[PDB]
Amino acid sequence: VGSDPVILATAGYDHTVRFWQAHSGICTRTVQHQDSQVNALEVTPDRSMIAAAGYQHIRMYDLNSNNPNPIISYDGVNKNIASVGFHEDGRWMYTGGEDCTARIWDLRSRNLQCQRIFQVNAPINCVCLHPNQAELIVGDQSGAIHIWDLKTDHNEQLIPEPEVSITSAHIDPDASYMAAVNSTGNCYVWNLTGGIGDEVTQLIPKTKIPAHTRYALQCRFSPDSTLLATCSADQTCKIWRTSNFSLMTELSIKSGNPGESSRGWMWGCAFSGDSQYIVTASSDNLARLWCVETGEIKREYGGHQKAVVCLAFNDSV
Amino acid sequence: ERAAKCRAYAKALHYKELEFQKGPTPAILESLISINNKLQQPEAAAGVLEYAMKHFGELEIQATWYEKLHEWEDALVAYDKKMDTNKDDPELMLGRMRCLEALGEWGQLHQQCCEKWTLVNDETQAKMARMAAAAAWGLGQWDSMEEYTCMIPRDTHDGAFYRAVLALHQDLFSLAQQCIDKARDLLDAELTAMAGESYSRAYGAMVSCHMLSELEEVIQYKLVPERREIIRQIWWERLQGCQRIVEDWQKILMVRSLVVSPHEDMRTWLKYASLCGKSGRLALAHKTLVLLLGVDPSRQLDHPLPTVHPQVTYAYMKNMWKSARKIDAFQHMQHFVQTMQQQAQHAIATEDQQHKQELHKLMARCFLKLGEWQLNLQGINESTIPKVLQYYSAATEHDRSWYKAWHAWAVMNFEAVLHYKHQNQARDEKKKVTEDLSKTLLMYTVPAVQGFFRSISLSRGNNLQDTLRVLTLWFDYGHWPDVNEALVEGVKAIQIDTWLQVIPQLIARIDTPRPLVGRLIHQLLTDIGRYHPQALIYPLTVASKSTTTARHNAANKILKNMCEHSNTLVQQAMMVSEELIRVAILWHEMWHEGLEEASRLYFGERNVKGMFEVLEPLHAMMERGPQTLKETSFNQAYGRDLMEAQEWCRKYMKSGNVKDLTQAWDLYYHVFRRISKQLPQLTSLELQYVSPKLLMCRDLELAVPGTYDPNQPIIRIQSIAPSLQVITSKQRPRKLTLMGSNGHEFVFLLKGHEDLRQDERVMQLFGLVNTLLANDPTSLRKNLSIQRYAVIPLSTNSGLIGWVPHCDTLHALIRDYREKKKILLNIEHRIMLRMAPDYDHLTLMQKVEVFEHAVNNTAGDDLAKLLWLKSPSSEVWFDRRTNYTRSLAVMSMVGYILGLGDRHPSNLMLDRLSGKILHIDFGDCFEVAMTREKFPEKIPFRLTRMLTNAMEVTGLDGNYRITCHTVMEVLREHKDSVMAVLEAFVYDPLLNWRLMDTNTALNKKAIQIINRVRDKLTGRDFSHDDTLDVPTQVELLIKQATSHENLCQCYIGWCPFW
Ligand SMILES: Nc1ccc(-c2ccc3ncc4ccc(=O)n(-c5cccc(C(F)(F)F)c5)c4c3c2)cn1
Repeated sequence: VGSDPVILATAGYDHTVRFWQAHSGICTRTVQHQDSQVNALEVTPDRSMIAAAGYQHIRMYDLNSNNPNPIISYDGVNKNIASVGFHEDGRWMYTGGEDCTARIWDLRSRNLQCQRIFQVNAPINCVCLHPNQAELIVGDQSGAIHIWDLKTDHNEQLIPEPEVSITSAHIDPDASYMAAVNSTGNCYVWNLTGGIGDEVTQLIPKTKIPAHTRYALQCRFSPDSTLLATCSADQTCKIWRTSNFSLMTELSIKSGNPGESSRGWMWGCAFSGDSQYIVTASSDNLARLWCVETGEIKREYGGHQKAVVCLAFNDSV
Repeated sequence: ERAAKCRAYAKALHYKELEFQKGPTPAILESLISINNKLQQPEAAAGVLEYAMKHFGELEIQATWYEKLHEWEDALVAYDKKMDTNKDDPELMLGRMRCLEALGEWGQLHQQCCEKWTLVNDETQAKMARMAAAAAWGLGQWDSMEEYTCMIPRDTHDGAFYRAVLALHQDLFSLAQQCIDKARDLLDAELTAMAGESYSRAYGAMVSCHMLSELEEVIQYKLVPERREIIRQIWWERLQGCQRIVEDWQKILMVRSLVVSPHEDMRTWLKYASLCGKSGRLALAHKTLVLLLGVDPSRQLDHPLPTVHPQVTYAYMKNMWKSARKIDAFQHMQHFVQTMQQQAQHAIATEDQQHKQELHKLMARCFLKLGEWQLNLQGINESTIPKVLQYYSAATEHDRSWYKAWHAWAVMNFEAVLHYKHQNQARDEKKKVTEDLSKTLLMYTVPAVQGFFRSISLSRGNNLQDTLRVLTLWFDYGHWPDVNEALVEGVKAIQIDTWLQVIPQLIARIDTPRPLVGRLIHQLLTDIGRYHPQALIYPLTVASKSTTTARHNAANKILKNMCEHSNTLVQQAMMVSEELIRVAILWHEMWHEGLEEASRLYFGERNVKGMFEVLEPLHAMMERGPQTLKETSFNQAYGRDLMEAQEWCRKYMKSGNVKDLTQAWDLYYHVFRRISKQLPQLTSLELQYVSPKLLMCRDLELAVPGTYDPNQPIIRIQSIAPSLQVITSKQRPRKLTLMGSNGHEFVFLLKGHEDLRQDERVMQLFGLVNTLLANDPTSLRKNLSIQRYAVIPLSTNSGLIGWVPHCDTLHALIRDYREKKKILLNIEHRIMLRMAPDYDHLTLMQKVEVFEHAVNNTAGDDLAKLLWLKSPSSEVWFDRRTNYTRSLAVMSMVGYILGLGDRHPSNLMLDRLSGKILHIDFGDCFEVAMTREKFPEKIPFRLTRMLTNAMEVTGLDGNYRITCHTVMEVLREHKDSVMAVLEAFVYDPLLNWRLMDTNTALNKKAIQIINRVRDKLTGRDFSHDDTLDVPTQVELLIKQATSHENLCQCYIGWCPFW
C-alpha cells in the first residue's frame, strides 16, 4: 500500500484516511484519523509514510508497515495546521498554521518542538518550498506572500491585489514560475529570477488570471511545467496552458439544472507524473481521476461517508 | 374610501414583491418604484432604484440615472460630458435643461433655450416653452416670458398659470383671477388622469396649490394696502413652519417677488439662504446673498467686506467657511468683529437701544465662530488655549444668556484641563512639576465648573451632557477648596430637578474617600430626598444593603434623613425590596447552586477551603430561622439532614479525617436529589407561602417600580397579585404582577442572579439617543426611536425588569412558524453536523462551505412570511414592516457604538402590534463579545438573512441604509453628549468589572474602550488613518455584518442562519 507503484490517498470529515488503487478504484487500506477533519495530505519524498495535517496536530501514518497507526504525532500547537510540505532530503517538514506561523520540523529527532518558527500577523493558509530547497513561500490570510530564506532568515514580503486572503501558492518543478491563488478567485503568475547558489531569487509579475468568480481553493503546476490547475468553490478544476495562460480543459461537478444548489466544492488536485491525468478531491465524498486532455472522468473513488478535502498522489522510482 | 385605496396598493405590492422574489425583471422593477410611490413611500422606492442601478445599467446614460436620482448637479455635468462627446440629440438637451430648471439655473436655461432654436422637433418645441418661461420669469425679462407663454397652450395647467403671472405684473387682476381658477381645475382633472402612478407630482401639486393660493394673496397685496403686515406674517410663519426642499422654495419666493423686493424681505431671503447652505447648495445660497449685499461675488477678493448689512455679511462669512475659502473666512471674521465693536461703542447715540442689542448678539455669534474656527485651524495647544478662551468669554459677555456661549466656554476650560493632564501623563512616561501643574489645572478647573453650571441652567430639561460634565470635575478633583466652592455655589444656584438625570452616577460615589467631595454628595442627595423622594428610595435601599460598609452606612444616613420627612415611604420601600429579594432566589434554589459549586470544588478540584466558603453562609442564612411557610416546609424536609451534615463537616474541620467528610456528602447528595426532582415542578409561586408580607400590602404610598417622574401624577403599589409565574429557565425568573393605584396592572420580571446595573446605564444612554432622535428633524419625521424598558436593580444579584407588552422573542416566533409548518426547529444545525461532524474545528474556508450549504437547503422566508400571515390587512402588514426596518436599523448603529454583542435570537424581540424591534440583555457591551477567547463575535450587529428578508425586497438599499445614515449622522454630530454618558460608566467605580473578564491598571483598559467609541463616532473605526464619512462607514458596516466569513464563525447558538 506504499509498495504498489501508485500511492493515492483521500481524507476528510469522515475520520478516515483511505488508500486507493489508481487503476481500478478499489480502496486498499483505510486508517483511523479521529477527532479532526484532515486539512492536508502529503506523501514524503521518501515514500515512507504520509502526513495528515489536521486540527492542532500532524499525524503521520506508514506506507511501509502497511497496517498500524500514527508513527509520529506533532502537538502543542493551537488552531488548524493548514499546509504541509517536505524537503527532498528526508528530514525536514514545513507547516503553515492558523496560529500565524510557518514551522520547520526535524523528522530525525524527538521533540513536539520545531527546529524553527516564522511568525506573521494573519493565519497562514499555504506553505510551499522553492525547488532549490533554500526558500519557502508563505501565503497568509492578509493577502501577503512571504519568501522566507532558509539560510539568511531574511523574510521578504509581496502583496499582489490583496486586501484578499491568498489561498494557495505553488511553484513549477523548473523553478521558472510561481503561482498564487486568492479568495477573489484570482491566479497570479510570476517569472522567477534564478538568483540561486549565492541567492537573490526575485519574482517578476506576469499575468493575473480571472480564474474563478467564487473562492479559488488551490493551484498546482503539472510536473511538465506545461499546465497550471486551479481548484475552486465553483465546483471546478480549470487547467491553464503555461505558454498561453489560456484555458485548456475544465473539469466540473455542477448539477445539470440551476435549481440543484450544487452538492460539492473542488478542494484539491494532483497531476500524474507524466502530466497526463489529474486527481480531484470534492465535498461530494468522492475523488476523481480525469484525463487532462479530453476532460474525461476516467474513474470515481467512492468510499468516504463524509466530504473529501484531501489528496496525496505519488509516482516515484 | 380614501383609506380603502391604499389597502389595494399595499396588497398588490405584497404580490408584486413576491413576484420579484421569483425573478428580478426590469418589468417588475418598473411596476414597483411606481407602486411604492403611490403608497407615498419615497425612500423605500429610492432603494428600488439603487438596485435598478447596480444590476441593470439599462435605462442607460449615467445622466438618466443621476437625473432620476434627483442628483441634478451630477446629471448636469454628466449631460455636458454626454452632449460634448455626442452631438445634438433632441432629448439629451431636454434633460440638460431639466437639470437647470431644478438647480434654479435660469441664466443658463434661458440661454440654452434661445441659443438653440432650430428645434425642428415639435414636441421639443412644446416642452421647450414651459421651461423657458419660468427661466424668463426668474430673469426679470417679461417680454421673453410672454413670448414663451404665448407658446404654452391654455389647456395645460402650466399654460393657465403663467398667464396669471403676466397679468399680475402688468396689473390685470380679473384676468389673473380667472386664470387661477382655470389652472386649478386643469390640475384637479390632471390629478385623476395619472390616478396614482405619477411622480412627486401629487407632492408637487401641493407646490402648485401652495403657489396658487399665494398667488392670490399676491393679488390681495396689489390693491388692498391693509394686508401688508397680515400677508407678510403668514408668509413668514408658513416658512419657518414649512419644510419644502430648496428648489420649491425658489418658486414660492418668485411668486412673492412680484410684490416684495428682497431688500424689504431681508429676513425671508436670509432664512432661505440659511437653508440652501444647510441642505448643501452653497453656490445657490451665495447668489442669494450677493443679491442682498448688492455687492460682488466679492470679485474684488483682496478687499474688505461690506459692513452695510451686518446680518448678511455674517451669513456670507459662514457660507465662505462652509465653502472652500476658510483661512480667508477666518480672516474676515477678526476684522468684521473689530468693525462691529466700533460701530457699537461710537455710533450708538443713546436713542438706539434695539440696534445696540441685536448688534451685540450678532457679535457673540461672531466670537463663537472665531473660537470655533481657530480651534479648527490650529488644534489645541499653548498658543491657542488662551486665544479661544478669549473669544468665548467675549461671546459670554455679549449674550450673557444663550446656552451655547457658556457651554463653549466651559468645554474649552475643561479641554484645557484635559490638554495639560494628558500632556503630563506624556511627561511621566519618559516637584516643581506638580506645583505649576496644580496651578495650571486649578486655573482652568474652576472656570470650567462655573461655565458648565451657568450653561446647565440655560438648558433645563436638556442638559444631561453638561450635568455629567460637572460631575467629572466634581468627582475627579479630590477637592482643592477653590473647586469645591464653585461646586457648592452652583448646587445652590441650579435647580434640584437637574440631578435626577444623574442619580445612579452620584450613588456610585456615596462611599467617596475624598472627604470634601462626599460631604456635598450627601447634602445634595438629602435635598433631592426632600423634594421628590421615590426618585431616591429604590436606589438608596439597594445601597443600604451592601457588603461594603462605608456604602451601606452613608446610604442609611440619607434614609434616616428622609424619615424626618417621609418615614413610612422609607419603611414601605424598605420592606418591599427586602421581600422581593427573598422571593427571587428561594431557600432551596440557593442550596441547589451551592451544592453544585461545593461538589465541583471538592470532588473535581480538591478544594475544601473554597467549598466551606460556599456552604457556611447557606447554613448561617437559615440559622436565623424560617420566616415564611415556604421556608418552614423546606426546613422540615431538608433542615435536619443539613444541620447534621454540617455537624460532620465541622467534625472534619477539627479531626481532619475524610470519613467524617464523606458522611456529610452522604447527606448532601440526599437533599440534592430531592430538590432536583422538585425543581421543574416550580412553575408557579404563591404569595401566601413565599412572602406573606407582600400579600398583606394594600394601598402603599410607594410608587410602582420605575414609574415615578415629576410632571406625572405618582402611581402607587395599590396591591400585589397573589401568584407569580415561574418561567422555567436556568435562572428561573419570576413573573411578578402588580396593581396600580390608577387602576392598571404592571408586570415585572423578578430576576435572580444578574447584576442588573449595566442594563440600567444602557437604558440611560438610550433615553439620551431618544431625545437626540426626536430632535433631529429627519429622525422625528420618520419616528426613529429605541423601545426601552424599566430597570430597577434591587441588589448586586437581583432586580426588576419592565415587561414589554405584545412581545415574543425572535426565537419564539420562528419556533412557532417552524413547528406549525412541520419544519424541524434546528434544521440548519442538523444539516451542518451531518455534513461536518467536526464543524467548530474546520478552517474558515471549510466552514464557509458547510454554512452556505445549510443556508441553501433551508427557507429564508420564515420571519418575513409569518409576519404576513400575522397581519389582519395589508396596510397593517406594510406599516409594521416600515416600523420594523427602521427600528432595527436604529439599534444597529447605536448597538455598534455601544459595541453591543451577543445578539442571538432570544436577545431581541418583536412587538407584534407595531412591528418595531426591541433589544434585551446588555451584558456584552463594548468590543467585549469580540475580544473573548472561545467563539469570538466577528459581527457588529445582527443583520442576519431572515431579518434582511423581512424588510422590503431591495431592503438594504432602501429604508434600512437611509435610516442607518440618518441615525449615525445624529450620533456623530452629538458625539459629545454620547461620549459623556459612555465615559460616565466605563469609569463608573462599581461597573469596571466587565472588562477584567478579558482574563476568562484598568485605567489603561478603560481608556482604550473610550477611544474605540470615539473612533466609531469620528469615522476612525476602520482604517486608523482614513476619516470615513457616514455613508462609507455604514456601507463598511453592513458589509461586515453580512459576510458569510463573519457569520460562519458565530457560536451556533447565535444562529447565523436566522
Ligand atoms: N436579562 C433579561 C432577559 C429578558 C428581559 C426581558 C425584558 C422584558 C421583556 N418584555 C416582554 C417579553 C415578552 C416575551 C418574552 O419572552 N420576554 C423574554 C425574553 C427572553 C427571556 C425572558 C425571561 F426568561 F427572562 F423571562 C423573557 C420578554 C421580556 C424579557 C430582560 N432582561
